[PDB]
Amino acid sequence: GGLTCASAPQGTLRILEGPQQSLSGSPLQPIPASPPPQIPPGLRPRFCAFG
Amino acid sequence: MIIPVRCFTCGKIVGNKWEAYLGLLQAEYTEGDALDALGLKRYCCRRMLLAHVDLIEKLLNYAP
Ligand SMILES: [Zn+2]
Repeated sequence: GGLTCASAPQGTLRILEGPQQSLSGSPLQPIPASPPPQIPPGLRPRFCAFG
Repeated sequence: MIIPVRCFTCGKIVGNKWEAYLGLLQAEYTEGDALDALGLKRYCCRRMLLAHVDLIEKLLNYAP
């Protein structure tokens, strides 16, 4: 009436919960790159010679 | 701290164009047009007002 060893298991199942990968879009930056410093339009000379 | 009285390199007196400069900037004028309308021709004078930091207004805020 006691507990005895039974037949060895024939296989093992290991369960884990996993989600999946999306598409590669690689959206690097809101406003991207190093935007260049640049000329103010027209500007004009702010200096003249004497005479 | 407070506006220099005379431009350092030349000596031109710029200590009376501080309030006029502030008034022309409140009216919508660029710093270039503003410095022109004040008579600051050579850039040695223009740097004297363009790059002035008025720290007398921040010291004049702690108790007497
Ligand atoms: Zn000067």
